[PDB]
Amino acid sequence: PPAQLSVHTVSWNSGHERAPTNLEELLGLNSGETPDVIAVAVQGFGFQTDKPQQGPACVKNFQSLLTSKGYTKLKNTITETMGLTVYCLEKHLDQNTLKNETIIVTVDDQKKSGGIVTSFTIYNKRFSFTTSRMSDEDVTSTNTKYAYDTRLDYSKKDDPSDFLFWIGDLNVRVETNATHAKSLVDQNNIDGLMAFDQLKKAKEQKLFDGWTEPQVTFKPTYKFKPNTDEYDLSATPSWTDRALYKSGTGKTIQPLSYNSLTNYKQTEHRPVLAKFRVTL
Ligand code: HEM
Repeated sequence: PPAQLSVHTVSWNSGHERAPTNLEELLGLNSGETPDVIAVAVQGFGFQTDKPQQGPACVKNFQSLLTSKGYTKLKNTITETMGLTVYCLEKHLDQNTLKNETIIVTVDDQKKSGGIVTSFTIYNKRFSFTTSRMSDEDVTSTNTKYAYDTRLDYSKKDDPSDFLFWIGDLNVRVETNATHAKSLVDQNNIDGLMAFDQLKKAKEQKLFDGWTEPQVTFKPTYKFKPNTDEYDLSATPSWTDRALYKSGTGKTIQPLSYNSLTNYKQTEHRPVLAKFRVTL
């Protein structure tokens, strides 16, 4: 059983947009890396019903690229507003010990907000992947708009997972006006603008407790005029898709990279790719 493993995560608030064509870039495979685990999270509208009938393409295209690479799909879970998919190199799996499990948490009577958690064990180490979705107007267990619920947090289990990732649009925004935010973006003062981001506020309120975000060096990933690099300044530019990590058991999780994928411009938000190396 190996000393270390690699994990790629991508999330995208993709809205009504269909999965793209070039998936290699999306999953961070385009420079020949072969991560041990890949998780893909989306937030948007109408995945479950699938009225555009786009389900069949995703499967076809994702399964085509990933199977030839040695990946097994551990689980795809979709709701009306969220999607989470977890892949693992076939070579790591032992059916007797994997304990592959997913819960869905739902906070409203329309089941539009909440989250999804997918967990599995390899080499007697337990991974958990969460995505979540909250609306600004929602009444909530935290009485905030942030997409946290303690049920989705497997570091607050009696037996906390070894490696935990939370990916998606956490409904955390930049709390200042658009003029000032756009000035900071133009100056490339990413840390200056992050000073106004709400993740720290969420944490002062004991949400995402002990969860770390890798250092952010990219400009806000929202809100863009589609197919441009131009901010739509009807909203204050913000970091919407995020990746957070923790360990419940003192295991080292080292971010290698954390980047928006500005090549994917087809919508208002840009997908975010994180790569980690975890020590078992
Ligand atoms: C960038 C946007 C999207 C991404 C990245 C994405 C990603 C994924 C992934 C990774 C899977 C699992 C593929 C596999 O089987 O290995 C999946 C499945 C699926 N997607 Fe999406 N998706 C997107 C948009 C949508 C949209 C707009 C819809 C329709 C409302 C949709 C409907 C579905 C359905 C129905 C499945 C599962 C179908 C089945 O299991 O038979 N997706 N998607």
